[PDB]
Amino acid sequence: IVGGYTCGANTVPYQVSLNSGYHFCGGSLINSQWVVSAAHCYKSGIQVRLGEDNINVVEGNEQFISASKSIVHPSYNSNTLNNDIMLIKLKSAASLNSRVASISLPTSCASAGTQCLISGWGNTKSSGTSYPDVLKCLKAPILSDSSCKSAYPGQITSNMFCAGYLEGGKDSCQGDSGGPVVCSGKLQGIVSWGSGCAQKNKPGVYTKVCNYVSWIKQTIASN
Ligand SMILES: NCc1ccccc1
Ligand SMILES: [Ca+2]
Repeated sequence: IVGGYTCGANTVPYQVSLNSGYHFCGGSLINSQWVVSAAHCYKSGIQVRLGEDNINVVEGNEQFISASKSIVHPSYNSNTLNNDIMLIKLKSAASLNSRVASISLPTSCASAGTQCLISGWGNTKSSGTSYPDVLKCLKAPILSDSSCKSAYPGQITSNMFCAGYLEGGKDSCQGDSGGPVVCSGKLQGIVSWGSGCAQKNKPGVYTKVCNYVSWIKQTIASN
């Protein structure tokens, strides 16, 4: 997260870190047994880390649970990032309390102009590299469909939305990939792609979670 703020320990209790020997992507806990992340975050050997604030220090609220199954969306295209969503099943159910909790799936899609909360352990620099230890947050508005399409002509599908700031300075970044965009208490987006981080006229692009609720529900009912 570039241009954001320190969230506060365990204030984003649905945020997870995906770990393969090191943090590499975010995700969102949606059920005691399931995490939603980006399909571009797929890899074998994922450990899900719940209840994290500092990802480099054991602070006392963590649950580390190995993935038992990963399910990349059937129509994921890694070239365009269309359908950039994946479900991860946990080997055992997370224990739910204040510091670890699920986030609700949306009923309706989110509105242009709504201020959402984006969070993660990704790079904090637009130019150069610095990776934080504690969870960072950014309040960012959903941009209009026409603005989003102007920023990425020919590339925005109905399964994507932009959020952020055209002036630059405030954005998600590498390492935030797969993490949540929460609007009005619902998971509306997944950190997906863009062009760099916090550059002028290149806002973040997010998987539009409302289009996937039927697939998520059916998949969790059968796996
Ligand atoms: N600045 C949007 C973004 C986030 C994660 C990865 C690539 C691009
Ligand atoms: Ca920790």
